[PDB]
Amino acid sequence: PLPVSYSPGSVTSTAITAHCDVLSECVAKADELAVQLKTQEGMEEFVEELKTSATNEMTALVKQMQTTPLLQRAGMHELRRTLYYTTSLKERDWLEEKQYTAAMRMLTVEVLRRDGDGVLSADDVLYVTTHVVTANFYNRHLWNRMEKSLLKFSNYENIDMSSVKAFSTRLFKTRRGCAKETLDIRRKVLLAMSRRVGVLANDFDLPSLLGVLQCYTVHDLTPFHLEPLAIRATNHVGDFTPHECATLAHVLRKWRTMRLEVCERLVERICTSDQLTHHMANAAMIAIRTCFNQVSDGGRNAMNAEPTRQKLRAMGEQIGCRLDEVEYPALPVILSILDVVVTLKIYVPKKCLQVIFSQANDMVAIVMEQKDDPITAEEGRQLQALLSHYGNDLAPELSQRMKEAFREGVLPDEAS
Amino acid sequence: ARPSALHLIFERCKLNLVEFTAQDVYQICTTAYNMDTLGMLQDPDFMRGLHDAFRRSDQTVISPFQANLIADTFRKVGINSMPKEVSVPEEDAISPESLILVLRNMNITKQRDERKINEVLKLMFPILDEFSPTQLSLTVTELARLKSTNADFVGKLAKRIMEYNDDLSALDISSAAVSLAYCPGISHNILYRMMQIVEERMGEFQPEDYINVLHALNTLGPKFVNTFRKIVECGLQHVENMDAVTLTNYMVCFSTMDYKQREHIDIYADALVEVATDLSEKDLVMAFIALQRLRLLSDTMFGTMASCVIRYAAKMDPRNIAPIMDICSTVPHASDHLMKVLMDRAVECTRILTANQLGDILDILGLYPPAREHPLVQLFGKQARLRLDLMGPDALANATRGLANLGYADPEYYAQAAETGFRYGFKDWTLLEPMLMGLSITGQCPPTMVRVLGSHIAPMARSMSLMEIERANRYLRRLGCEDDFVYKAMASRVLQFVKEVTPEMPEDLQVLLQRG
Amino acid sequence: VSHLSARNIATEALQMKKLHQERGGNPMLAQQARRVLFATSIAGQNLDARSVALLLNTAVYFGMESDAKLVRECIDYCLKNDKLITVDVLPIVVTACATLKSRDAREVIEMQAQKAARNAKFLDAKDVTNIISAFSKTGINHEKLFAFLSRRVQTLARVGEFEAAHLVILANAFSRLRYRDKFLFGAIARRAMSLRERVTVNELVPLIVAFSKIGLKDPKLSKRFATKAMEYVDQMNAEQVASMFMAFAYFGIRYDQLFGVLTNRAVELIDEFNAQYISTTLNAFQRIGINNPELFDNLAERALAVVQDHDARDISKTVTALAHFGLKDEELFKRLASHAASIADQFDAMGLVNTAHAFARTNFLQQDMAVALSERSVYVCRLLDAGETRRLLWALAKFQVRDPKILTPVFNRCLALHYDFFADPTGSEEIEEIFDFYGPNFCPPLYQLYIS
Amino acid sequence: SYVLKFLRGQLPEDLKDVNGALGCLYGTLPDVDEFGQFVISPDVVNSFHQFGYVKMPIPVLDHQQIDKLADEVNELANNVEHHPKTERLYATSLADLTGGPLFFCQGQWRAAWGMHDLIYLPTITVAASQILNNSLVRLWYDEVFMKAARTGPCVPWQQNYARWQHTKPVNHVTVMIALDTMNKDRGAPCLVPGSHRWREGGLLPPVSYDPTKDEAHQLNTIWEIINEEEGEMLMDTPPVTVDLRRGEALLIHPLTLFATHGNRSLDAVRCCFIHYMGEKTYAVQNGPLLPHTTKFQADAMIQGPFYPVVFDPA
RNA sequence: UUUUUUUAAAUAAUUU
RNA sequence: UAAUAGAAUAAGAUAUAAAA
Repeated sequence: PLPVSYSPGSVTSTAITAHCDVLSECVAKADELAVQLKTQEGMEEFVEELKTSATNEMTALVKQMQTTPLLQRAGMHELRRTLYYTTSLKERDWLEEKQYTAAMRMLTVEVLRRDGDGVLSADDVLYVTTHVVTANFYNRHLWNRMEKSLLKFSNYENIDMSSVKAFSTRLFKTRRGCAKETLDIRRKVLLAMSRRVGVLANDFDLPSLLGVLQCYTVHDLTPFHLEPLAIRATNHVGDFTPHECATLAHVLRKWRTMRLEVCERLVERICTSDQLTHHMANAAMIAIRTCFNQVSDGGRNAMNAEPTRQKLRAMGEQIGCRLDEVEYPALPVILSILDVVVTLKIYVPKKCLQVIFSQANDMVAIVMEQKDDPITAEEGRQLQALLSHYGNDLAPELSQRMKEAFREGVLPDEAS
Repeated sequence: ARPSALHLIFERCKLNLVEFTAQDVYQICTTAYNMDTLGMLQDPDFMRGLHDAFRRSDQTVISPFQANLIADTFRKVGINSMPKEVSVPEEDAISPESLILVLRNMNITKQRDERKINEVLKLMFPILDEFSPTQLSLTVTELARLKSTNADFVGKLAKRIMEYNDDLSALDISSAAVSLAYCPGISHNILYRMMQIVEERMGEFQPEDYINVLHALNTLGPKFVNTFRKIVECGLQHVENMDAVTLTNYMVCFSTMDYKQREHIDIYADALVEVATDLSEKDLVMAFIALQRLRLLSDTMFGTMASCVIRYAAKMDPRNIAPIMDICSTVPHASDHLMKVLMDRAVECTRILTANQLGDILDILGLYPPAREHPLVQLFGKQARLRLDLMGPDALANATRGLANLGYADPEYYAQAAETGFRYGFKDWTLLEPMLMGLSITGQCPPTMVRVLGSHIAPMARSMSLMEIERANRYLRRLGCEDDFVYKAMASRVLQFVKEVTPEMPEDLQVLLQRG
Repeated sequence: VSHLSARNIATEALQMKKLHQERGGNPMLAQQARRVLFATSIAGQNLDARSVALLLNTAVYFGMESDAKLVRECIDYCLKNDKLITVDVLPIVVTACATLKSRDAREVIEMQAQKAARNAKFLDAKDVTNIISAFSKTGINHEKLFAFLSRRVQTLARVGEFEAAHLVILANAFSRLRYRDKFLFGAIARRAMSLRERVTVNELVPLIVAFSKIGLKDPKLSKRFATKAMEYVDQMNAEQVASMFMAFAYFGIRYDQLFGVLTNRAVELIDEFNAQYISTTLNAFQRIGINNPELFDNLAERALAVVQDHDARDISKTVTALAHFGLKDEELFKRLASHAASIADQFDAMGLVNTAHAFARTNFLQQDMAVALSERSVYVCRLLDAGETRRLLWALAKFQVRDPKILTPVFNRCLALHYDFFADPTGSEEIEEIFDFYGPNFCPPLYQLYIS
Repeated sequence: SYVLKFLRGQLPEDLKDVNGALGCLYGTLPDVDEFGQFVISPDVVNSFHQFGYVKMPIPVLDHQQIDKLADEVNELANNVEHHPKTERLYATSLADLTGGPLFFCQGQWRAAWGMHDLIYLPTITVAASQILNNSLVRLWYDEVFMKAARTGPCVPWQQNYARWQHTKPVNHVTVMIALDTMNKDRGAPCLVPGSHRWREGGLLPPVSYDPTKDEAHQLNTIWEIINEEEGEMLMDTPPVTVDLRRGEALLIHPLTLFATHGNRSLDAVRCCFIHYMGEKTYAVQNGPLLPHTTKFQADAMIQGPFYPVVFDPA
């Protein structure tokens, strides 16, 4: 019989199973305490004792993996969970740098040896890549081999549902602080499984249909194979919460799918919210502009161009009337909303205008006074011109303060 | 010859067996650079060991220039060395002095880092008040040397510097003025106020202050011409005794400002050419250029300047051959000797001239009568054929026009030039005429080439004048184009500017009229 | 060479690269440039961004890897001074870092990608083509940058600001990235149609090749390309004839009036055919499906005199094409088998499997090639698909190979991909052949999976 | 085939396929009739054949070349950004991705420029051919040793021919070149005169290697493998340590006892070995002599791309 | 013959 | 003890995929 060494990715159980189970129990207890908060010194004492136990367990495991030939004899799923726990306990700040590197180097060596043997299945490649790039652990040969093997699109065909969702969520959550070098390989994961997700279009939950879409759009990826995923969402509006509708509008705009008929339903669902915020109002205004830009005055339906325009303006005013409940975090939000309303000639009541200008007054005053904390000069010019167009009686303080800001020179330039 | 104790110390230093601090290596390098009695620079196995000692020591003890000097004295021998980069201070190491030292280290040792500049600036802002007046000027100078784009912080620093106008001296005022003028994005209000402050305290200025102010005004531009006025009035009483570099800067500012009061220009030029013999190569070149641009090269002017420049004509820099070559043109004065020496120098350095410089030289010598009977035409033809891959449209047009005007005959070169010009289309008629001129020397070209040439020239016939129409027709007939759309396009323009045919009309035009 | 500063060294390195990649590969210029660039350092001298980028590009082009000093110093400079790398020297840096695969190279490529994404609206005719080609050299998947660049290309091409060379570069750059956009390629085709006579044959063939490779499935432009190419046949070279053969096999539509003239011109220049041209023509004929014995005999005869010129790819393609059509040439097959035995270490992952299967399908067994390919299979087992692994295993079973050191890797690979291994119907017969030889004793788990 | 326009000038994936020598260190190899300049004096040959070792009178490399070679050795052990073409190496101390106080590399002539060029260096290959009775000489393999500062270990007594038992005849020589100045306090080579002719050209039993012990015992383990007569010859001629400059070379017999000291200076120490082998050399077993190399059968002559012929007396 | 866009978006789930 | 700057420039095949 041939000495094959193929172990299932998800029998041949060693002490690694027991060590990982102990780590699982400690992590579960710590998370249970963290949830039980919602006696801080007491819970931090218990966290200290649990992290001491976890550190002792991982020290014993790394000593065993160094001294005796355990990695070759162990299966493959144990390797997967060992990689998971080594890469996860570092983010929780329970491991030191030296021990973390010592474990990861030998895990990488074993994975490289098994790749050389050819046992690495079509799912283990995705798992290892996802759980290595997000930790930003660098090894030249491992990264190059994984990137080269992720271009065999034929292998990645029958991935399970849970594997798809877990990889997508793991890539999605840790996107802010990723180093630049990690970005590109990230994309090569999402497109490896793009066809499977595209075929999997009719099985995703309505909430997930948004998670996958966002995970793809944040990594500036809009593959063709994912086209039905969006279309179903357009046909399933009304099951989304109002806050989700703004994100849906942005996504549909970025997939070249946003049209008038879906825009009407999105605006309607936006207006059904109890109380609006900056996000939904800004998204609604952007959608109204991008749908108003799409009418041709000399096309096939040119004679129908003007009424449609009117309709858009009407559905703008519904949003425009309720513009005082929101709280603007930054000036560009106010400036975008006002540019949209002015250019498209939506009528807005004076009360919301006064609220908008009074809100902007505090921000410009803080910028002027503190001077220690980034309102550019062109944005300030635009705000001044908008206030002048709508009349300076709305906010007399803002005009004088704003002119004085121009006179002194607190506001920097765009070049700087 | 190394005696026993000297040899043993040499061996101990050779084996990296002695721990050396930065101070000791600096002292040894200073001794070596000062005196060469023991042959320190002549033992590679000794300076290699000293370099290994330097790498593994703490270089933060010594000043930045001491580290730069050790690096330079190791580079001179043949060892590639670079002092270590300084880390940004963290936590309580924060202080104005360390934040200035970071910039100074990056300045002297030539290790520019935009990320470290941005980090340092983001941490010096809160304590800007604690800074002393001299530290503000030092920071302004350092940021001006590093070509930082953060003009907002430089403006803030400049405002805080102006607030202490009384404390600062003339040298500090001039340094602040020039360092502000060098920053590109500085707001014009702060610039106006700084030039206003420079406008007063005018009598206190020294020659270094004059040089700094003139440099700043040359950098700024015509918009501050008024201030420059008070400068030329101020120096009207010292003009009979000034440094040659100062008068050269005056001429540069006169040319840049487009000054129009001619009496000051004439007086200053007359004072300059008295002591022009003291100028360096670069300053001599710029005095010549500025005098040319102001229309002041009379006979004695040109004679004196050429006599002064013929000294450096033997070893001219490649970047300085073309400007004086241009100045020798457009003037009705005899410059045969300067031309001959410059052509010889150009021949000497024919393997280091870039594509643009070669094109410029060939263009300038294109119409020169004595330049046809010289080896330069053949040498430059071979060089241009080699360099056709590195030539842009302007360089291609310049070189091809210069070679065609010089009588250089080489069909392969002109065919290759036509192909390279077909790679990127000809935007203008002046960029396309040299190709036709070159191809018409031989008189034959492959039919595909002439077809593409006709396709290119056809749209451009709508705006060219009558002389251009005649020249294009002559070139096309020489090449032998059969395409009718071209001839038709050339015909129409001719009519618009000339109504209908007449017996008086030139025969060629009348033929052009027949759309052959 | 000592009196030359770094700027002159950069200029001369660019000159040497331009002379070598265009006018011949003289093994003298390459070695002189290697020797000169092996003893240069950007240390202690102030240099512009363009000169450093030129030095990095000309060093990397001549074989210098990411371990060399010059490369390390240039990469460090490109990392530290990022705003000095304007949109003029971005393509040089990206092209240089394309083949280097390390941490710093990845970071630099990502930073330049974001910079070109932000300034995609202010580029002109030269910059769009240069940047898109440079980003096509490296393998990157920044879709948003591609969309912005395509939009700018359309806006520029509406007014007519592209030449024939620009069109070829843009078409190849956008086809290499697998960016399927119908409007952009329509605009490029319309710009070429407006150019009319300014596109010659040398600037026409790559256009058709790229337009076929992208695979737009638009039969309106394929016919126009065929009609335009029909007039230019008499001027074509042999390499161009093979290129249009491959291109119009890629298109997939049958144009008999064009194929006949192409065949006549190919027969006319039979003495100028190398092995590469013959392999390309036979692969194109295999793909399109037409069976033309008259040209096939001449191609096989000309392939017999250039046996020593055959590469691994050419041998693989020629043997597979000959085996598909059922052509028997015992001398050519024997010589190709011997040559493949000589260069067995040049086969890639899939070329080896294709060659072995093509040789095994016809009844031609030779120990010289069999042993070499079986031994070489160990280093390419790990880069195989399920169907390719099945084909390799069947070919190996036909060669009667029983060495466990050879059979363990392929059995491991086929066990790791068992689902796709047993879900391909077209190979089902092959499966029943394979276990007819080895039997249930060899790898029992695979047998248990087979029974289910 | 068709090589892309931006990949025309590249080198093969491994430098083994490169026929000849690149011009990196000393330019191009001299002509056929220009190989007589690098001949060595007969007295050096006699000294080698008598002592079992000898030092070349002239340094074989200029100081710039030694600097470049030291840079290559430094880059071969990066341990953060691993060396490209690391998979082209017979063995490495960084296979565990951790390294240590001693870095040893083999078969690096297929990995970096200059190291490949050093093999075809005329001054050493002509001398080695003269030692090998004027025959074609083929590279056996290279080796690089790098010892860290203040903690570098020492390799105890060994015989080179003890590692080459798979090769049938005794026809070899070793050339060792110093990439840094060496002395008894940093990795100096210590050899026993007249030891290559002790056991009738036989191999002494291997020494016992016990790490984590002082250098004195490691170098004193010699009294355990020798017999009484070898002890007397040792007493008459105790082992001699040889000082080497930044470029000096040393020829060693395959059968002479050989050791290197520890490193107690303040910087790492580097040295390089290259083993050269004669034409009339056969194998003993069936299979590859080195990992992933062409396999031989029975008593087959040793050739191929993996053992290139570096010099030919014709 | 022509049809393209401008958010800080953060709610998937698991023992891998 | 140590501080002076100039140039504007384009090469081109990796063995895949459904609708005005």
